[PDB]
Amino acid sequence: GSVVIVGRIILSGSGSITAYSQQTRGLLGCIITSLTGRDKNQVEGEVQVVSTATQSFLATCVNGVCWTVYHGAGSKTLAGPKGPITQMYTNVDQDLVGWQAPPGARSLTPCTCGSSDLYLVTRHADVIPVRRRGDSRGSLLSPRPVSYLKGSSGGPLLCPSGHAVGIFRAAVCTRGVAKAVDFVPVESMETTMRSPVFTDNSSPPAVPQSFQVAHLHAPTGSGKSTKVPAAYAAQGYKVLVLNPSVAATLGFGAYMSKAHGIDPNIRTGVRTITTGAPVTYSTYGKFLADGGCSGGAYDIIICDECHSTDSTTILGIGTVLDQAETAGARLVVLATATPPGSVTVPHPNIEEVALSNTGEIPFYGKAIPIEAIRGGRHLIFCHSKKKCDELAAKLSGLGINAVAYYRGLDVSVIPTIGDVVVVATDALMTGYTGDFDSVIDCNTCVTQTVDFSLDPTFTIETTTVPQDAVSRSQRRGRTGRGRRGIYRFVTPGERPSGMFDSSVLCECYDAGCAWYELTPAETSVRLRAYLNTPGLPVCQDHLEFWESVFTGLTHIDAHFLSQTKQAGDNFPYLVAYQATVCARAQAPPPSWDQMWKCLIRLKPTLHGPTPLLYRLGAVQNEVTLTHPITKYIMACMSADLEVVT
Amino acid sequence: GSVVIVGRIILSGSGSITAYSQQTRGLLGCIITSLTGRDKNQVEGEVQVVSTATQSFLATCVNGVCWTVYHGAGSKTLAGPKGPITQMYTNVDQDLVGWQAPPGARSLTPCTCGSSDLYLVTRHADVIPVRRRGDSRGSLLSPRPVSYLKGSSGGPLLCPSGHAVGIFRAAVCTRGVAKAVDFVPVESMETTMRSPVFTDNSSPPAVPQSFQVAHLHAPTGSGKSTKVPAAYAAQGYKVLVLNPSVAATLGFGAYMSKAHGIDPNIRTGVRTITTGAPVTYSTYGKFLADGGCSGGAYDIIICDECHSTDSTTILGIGTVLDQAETAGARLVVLATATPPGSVTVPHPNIEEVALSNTGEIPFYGKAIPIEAIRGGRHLIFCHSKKKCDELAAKLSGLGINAVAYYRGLDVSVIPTIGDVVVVATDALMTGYTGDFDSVIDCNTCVTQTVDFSLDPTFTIETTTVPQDAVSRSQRRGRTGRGRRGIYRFVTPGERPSGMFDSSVLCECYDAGCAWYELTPAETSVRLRAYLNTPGLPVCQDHLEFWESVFTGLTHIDAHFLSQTKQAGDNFPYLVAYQATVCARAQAPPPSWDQMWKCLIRLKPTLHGPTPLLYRLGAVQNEVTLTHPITKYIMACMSADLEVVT
RNA sequence: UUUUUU
Ligand SMILES: [Zn+2]
Ligand SMILES: [Zn+2]
Repeated sequence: GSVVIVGRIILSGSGSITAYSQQTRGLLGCIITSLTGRDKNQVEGEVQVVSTATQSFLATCVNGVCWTVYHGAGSKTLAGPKGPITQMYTNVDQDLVGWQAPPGARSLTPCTCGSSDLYLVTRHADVIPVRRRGDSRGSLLSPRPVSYLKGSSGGPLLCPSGHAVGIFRAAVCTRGVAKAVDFVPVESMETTMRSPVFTDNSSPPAVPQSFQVAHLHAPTGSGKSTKVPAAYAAQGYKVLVLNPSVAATLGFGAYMSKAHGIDPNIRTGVRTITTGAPVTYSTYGKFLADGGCSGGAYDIIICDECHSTDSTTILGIGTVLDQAETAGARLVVLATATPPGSVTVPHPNIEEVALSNTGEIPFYGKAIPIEAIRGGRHLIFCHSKKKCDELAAKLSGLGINAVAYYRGLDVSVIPTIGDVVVVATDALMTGYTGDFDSVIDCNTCVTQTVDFSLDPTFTIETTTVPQDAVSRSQRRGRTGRGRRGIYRFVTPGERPSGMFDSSVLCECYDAGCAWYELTPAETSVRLRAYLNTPGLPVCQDHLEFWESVFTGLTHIDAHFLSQTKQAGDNFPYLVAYQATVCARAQAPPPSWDQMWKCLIRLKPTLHGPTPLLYRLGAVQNEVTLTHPITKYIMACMSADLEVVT
Repeated sequence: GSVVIVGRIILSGSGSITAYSQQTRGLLGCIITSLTGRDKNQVEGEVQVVSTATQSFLATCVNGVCWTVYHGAGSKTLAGPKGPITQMYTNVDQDLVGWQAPPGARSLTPCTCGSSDLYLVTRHADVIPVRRRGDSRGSLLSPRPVSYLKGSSGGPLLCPSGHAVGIFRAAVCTRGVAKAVDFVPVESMETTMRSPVFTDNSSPPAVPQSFQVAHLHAPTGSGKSTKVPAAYAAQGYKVLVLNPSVAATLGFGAYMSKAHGIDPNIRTGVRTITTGAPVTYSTYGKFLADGGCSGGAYDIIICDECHSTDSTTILGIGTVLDQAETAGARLVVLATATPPGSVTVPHPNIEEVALSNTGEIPFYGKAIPIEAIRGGRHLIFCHSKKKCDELAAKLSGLGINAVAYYRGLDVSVIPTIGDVVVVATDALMTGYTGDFDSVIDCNTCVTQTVDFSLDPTFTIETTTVPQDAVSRSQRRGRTGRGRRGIYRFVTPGERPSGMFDSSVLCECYDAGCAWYELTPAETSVRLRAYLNTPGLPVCQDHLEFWESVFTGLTHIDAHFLSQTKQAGDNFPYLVAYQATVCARAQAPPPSWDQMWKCLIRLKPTLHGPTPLLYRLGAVQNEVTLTHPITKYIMACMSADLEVVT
């Protein structure tokens, strides 16, 4: 749908800055106008109240452009007098997007006075005194609970003359109290306007004289991971190709031999092949296990699927960006078909068809007609292992050759020949190469998020959410490959691509400690390189916070760590560390859930309240907050934590 | 707006109990159908997924009636094939409402097998094993986070035979983990159906042979507080009339003396008069300070404005209910114009006009046309004092005779004749008597709620919310009294009447300890009598929990308590108690907000982190959780806390 | 925001 203007904040003419708001659209009008992208309302003022399906925030007009945050608006069109207006500017790096200001909209003029006395206008038309501190930061004269600032992103910071200094994007909090604000300065809007809206990164970058990082944006099947490195190799270059998937990485061996007559080296956890060829395929995980960049080994490093936001890819790419030049490379290529900000466009091979309530097989509130999947080879994406098992058991009950696939299972359970309805989670994508006659997509994803809940410390929460544009493109892309495909779906939308949660940063530190023998300080250097690099997925900068937390987690019980590592579940280090503190305190775990199985051996001996460090799931036992590590982590919580409102 | 069926949960018809969801309507259709109240979709199944504008939950058909929870549906109609269906049963006491089941709806059969193995069907078609343990309680075999049961209000609990045992209304939580569930049993549906559909409480109750608690539901202006007690008195009875407000109580006295020829006793903080007459007027607050019911003094006690959910009224009515019979009363009358479940209905003398965006005067997102208040006498309700000052300031500066009124101010500032526009908070309700040509209503108000946030204990927060039906009808009733009147409004709905927050219970214990020398045990007795009485406002039963908290708050500093009581702000006991702990620790208060003003003179001596007991506002200072009282309150948080989901 | 008891 489109972003919709549903009100405005009117600013005063002069003398003491004041504001009041007007609501011009209800809920029904917002939903309708969002669906059609056609809004015939007349626009007034320089600050608009805008809304999506589920969220409401602000947009500020400067220099004929209506500006807001990428994290709120994504890549969405704005509903306009003659239909949806396509974004004219999209700067994920700066968390900034802009549409051509509709007629009737007035702009603020960029500030030039250099005043540091600023005034933030909130979505409730409050005018809040702010003292400028940096190019992008200002302190609140009166700290306020972060909830006071909710929905105010996109709102203007004004100088005393009423000129635009920037737009609000996030609150800097101390234990949930906003003491400062982070904003996108006007200078950043200027820079965005005068960058060329069309940068072509569709051709393989040329190897430069001195080190550069370049982007390669090319459609799936265009040969980013095969044709491109083989071309480079032909020119005499040594090339390393990094990819998140073991199945994909192995697959490159055979394909390169027959397609380009190169027998590349192959590096994965499960299998290493050294031929001495000038092209090497590695997973990010194996690259990290190997210690990163070996000096002099490569001229070119291609980070394939560089849009991926799993911790391994992020930490691996950060390692490349920090180490490549010193290891002698001249070119780092960040390769993807779907860079941040990208949206899913129609595909000629793929017919897209909404599911209805007609059909014999219930599926996420809708239904799948049996004739749609009886005969042929089909893939159905579910959000969870349980739903896969269920659906597969049911389809099997109707004599449908159905198999469930997900993490844990071996790919051999999928027959590479003959009819079959595969019911899988996203684990399919990294574990199995191959396409289908149709894809049916629940359009949701299970994701992890951090909450700085202070009860006592933080919580890592798992929730089911609407899929983003990368998820949609990749699930859909399992059909229509050199064949006419069909894509069936529950919902038509897609969340904005190219952002990830702070919890993923937590995962990186965890992996560094657990698998890769990285001190938290070293993990930070790598993640800092990632964060400093334009054109990649973006995340709140909580590096100093997470580093501080892991830095305090000393003398882990090597035995428990071995067990969580082997067991293969999330946060092996944090889980092993809580188990360690428990055992040394001679106390029980937060629960006897499976997450804590490494403790069973001690079950009869462990008693009293849990010295809880943080929340990684439900806590059923009683809790004590007396442990020194709990107190240390609680102390870490007082750090500036920038969060979106 | 109506409740709208937006999907269904289809139950297995044989063998093991299973379920799946069918979604029949999107957000758009929902909003449209809610507004029109007409829904032509065929209805199928026994379990419906239902939504309003803000929330979604379940409804279950039993015995030809579609049942759900009052806390979800309020008194709302259901969208039906020929228009809105009004509720056939509205039982606020049991949190149960029912519509006559539409055509196509099947009904679950009542369970009469006594099976203790139950299955709860969730809004997501999950089937959850539950062990029955009481008439209305069941334990989860696998405790889950409360979030999991979100939106399952109204879902069925089934026995192994697929019969209906009851409907889910709330979770019983241990530190946020649902360990058991509260449900409305089918027996309550049975008793509901077997009591009359209509009842009349419009006439003053006859004095019964033996002690009875009775209800008087009669419109404002009908003489509930004057004509009624006069008539009782004329029959030879001694009457005590209790009312929340001093102004009201003094007003009735003066009136009764001239228009009903008797000089009533009067008991208020500011004015107490003993005339020896048979009728006495008192505030609930003075009645409490008097120690409650005095033996033999009254035949009849009229608890006027018994819908009121302020702590003084609730504790005062609970005291009447615990004490009256033993004190020799013959009759308690619970009198109100707006009992729980009531709604604001169209009023002949009142034309109701929605504000639009056309007007010179900005008002809560809309505007007031200057020609609607330029000549005459009008009343404007704002949610805060600030707004009242600011709107008065603007209006006067536009040539309109505008006056601001709210708590603290002299009532006389209101011209009793001649063109005026009064901008007021709800203080006008008790504080000033008299009509206006029209009322303009912001439709919101300020309320407090508790969050069991465990960070470390609980939080009381103040928020601005949409008004309820009591609020709407009361504000609207200030015009159209005998004459023609106009009611103008920002928004058209109203939240259900007759419910209050657990934070009010907290305030009752606070006032018990601060003002009335009640031990928490004694307060629990009076509150329990209130909660056990049918037909009064309802609240979650957290008496044991709150009693336990206050029981641990011993040896308060009398000086701090004297100051917080005198300053008139909420929770004087909790505030003075946190101050006591800080002062004795030489530690600062949570912040230097005015809430903590009693510590201002000690400021130079206070250092280090606040030993935080609970959160009553923003906490700016660092905190420690080591204090014994903090630890005691943290332990209180382990009690069963029943909460809606 | 209302309301009360000192
Ligand atoms: Zn300026
Ligand atoms: Zn039964």
